Amino acid sequence: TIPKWWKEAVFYQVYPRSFKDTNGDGIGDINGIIEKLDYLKALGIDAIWINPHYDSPNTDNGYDIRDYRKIMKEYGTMEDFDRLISEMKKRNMRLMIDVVINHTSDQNEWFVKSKSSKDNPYRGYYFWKDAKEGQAPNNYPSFFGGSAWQKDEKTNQYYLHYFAKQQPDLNWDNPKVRQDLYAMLRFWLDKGVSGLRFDTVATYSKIPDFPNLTQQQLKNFAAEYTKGPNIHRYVNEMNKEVLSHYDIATAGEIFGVPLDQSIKFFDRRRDELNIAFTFDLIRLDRDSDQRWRRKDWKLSQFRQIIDNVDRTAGEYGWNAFFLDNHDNPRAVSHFGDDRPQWREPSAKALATLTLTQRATPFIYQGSELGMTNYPFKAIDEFDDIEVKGFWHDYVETGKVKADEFLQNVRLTSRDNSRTPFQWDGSKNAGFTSGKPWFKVNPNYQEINAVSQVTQPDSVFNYYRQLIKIRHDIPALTYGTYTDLDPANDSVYAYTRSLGAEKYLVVVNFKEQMMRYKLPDNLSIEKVIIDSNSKNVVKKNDSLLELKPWQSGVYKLNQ
Ligand SMILES: OC[C@H]1NC[C@H](O)[C@@H](O)[C@@H]1O
Repeated sequence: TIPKWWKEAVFYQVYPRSFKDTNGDGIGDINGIIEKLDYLKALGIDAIWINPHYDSPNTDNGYDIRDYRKIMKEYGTMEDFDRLISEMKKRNMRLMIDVVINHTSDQNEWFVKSKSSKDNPYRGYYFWKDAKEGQAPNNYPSFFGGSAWQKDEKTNQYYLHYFAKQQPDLNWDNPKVRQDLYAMLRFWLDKGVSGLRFDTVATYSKIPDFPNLTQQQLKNFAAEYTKGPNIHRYVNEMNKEVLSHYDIATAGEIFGVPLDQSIKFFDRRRDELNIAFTFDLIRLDRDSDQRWRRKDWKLSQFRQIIDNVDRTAGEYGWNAFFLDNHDNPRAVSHFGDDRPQWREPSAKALATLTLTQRATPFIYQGSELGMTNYPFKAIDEFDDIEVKGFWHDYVETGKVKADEFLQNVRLTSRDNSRTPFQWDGSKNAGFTSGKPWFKVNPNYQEINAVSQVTQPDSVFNYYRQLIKIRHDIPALTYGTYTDLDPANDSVYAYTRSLGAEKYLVVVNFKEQMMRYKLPDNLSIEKVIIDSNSKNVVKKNDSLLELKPWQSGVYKLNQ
């Protein structure tokens, strides 16, 4: 166990575009983040991870980068960015930025040159291939719909894009590409950035000769794209030439990587990355083939995945833990119950388990308020290119009826987490003086930061209390994680232990009162915190009477 600031820190993720607008154009910006640092400090946040802040045409809201060395026009200036770093440092907060180097915008200078001719010096910065029998090079599908190969009539070849056609993949097999990327990383790291979150880090290495995927592989192509023969060689080379020269925290977004293989990216002995962003938990109820469709899940599955993720990190790796983010539905809607009667208690319950995992917790903007999914009705209400791609592939082809599709994407769309942050009860929830780029959830009159910061029993203040408790108790960061019963579908209970310091965490996932007798002669010394409960717990109790959605943290005897 090696203590590190990034294992003990409580991170907060800010999606700039939807956090706080300060110029009235309806788009959140860097000055807006700066304006709200005192709010985040009050919450108790130690580090902020911001989504892409670089010059971009926004086909994928920042993840299609046109110029890596320029600030996104809508977000502000380089001076604004340096000020954010300064203002955060003054508050002992650290900044983590998003590194998107699997692909660039098709407007990026490198691609503009690459596509201009087969002999351009930059041709090999991307993947260009001839048609196979007048068709795409192979059957690779794109995550955002259709083929991962886009035809360019000028040079009579197709280029590879795992994501949007406007996101051509960089050729990491070209040493010149790697060297230019490392130089770019240094440009940002030398500005004082404390962390890097690597976007789709496991797909940098492409499969030699691009052979077709089998019928089976097509059902989970994401996993096939993480099987490049040089991925670890490249991540480790990046560590040796760049990462190891700074005291930074690096997170790896390893979507598609089988859990068993994830440790190769985060085992500290391997000199690759630091913090694992696994997706086994957050996608537990998602179809792996029709990635927009959801299915029913049970608490036993949820906790069994957590146990597997914990065991996989083991002694040498380290995990992040989050229940939502900008690519997934809101935590309270997904894992809790967002109906008016249960939103606040279930949100507090999820906050309790989040802040007490043996992992670095990441709180997504607005979930500290209990923000919920957005009430989408028609397909034209979505901004997300991913849902549009699924719509084209599944509904426009007649494979799935529009109503069944909408029933599912209302619950799974990334856009559920991209509606503007709900600051107060004023027009557009105080997010902007103009017209928001994406509509504000009508529930902002009931759910907003101003209403909650001064109410001691608010969701915001429950997160604040839990963050302080985590900061105060080492066992809640480093303690061994033990699930008391992986097969229990009603009461989630586990202990966090560091020597003689042992804590119990309990969450009643059912909307009925539950009695829960502790196992193995465990008994309670004292309550640390609890939520949605008026029941009295006393010294030596070994049985808890749990109200619906009740959660709590207890110090155990011995
Ligand atoms: O860059 C492609 C994809 N990578 C993962 C990011 O979280 C998501 O927002 C983005 O669209």
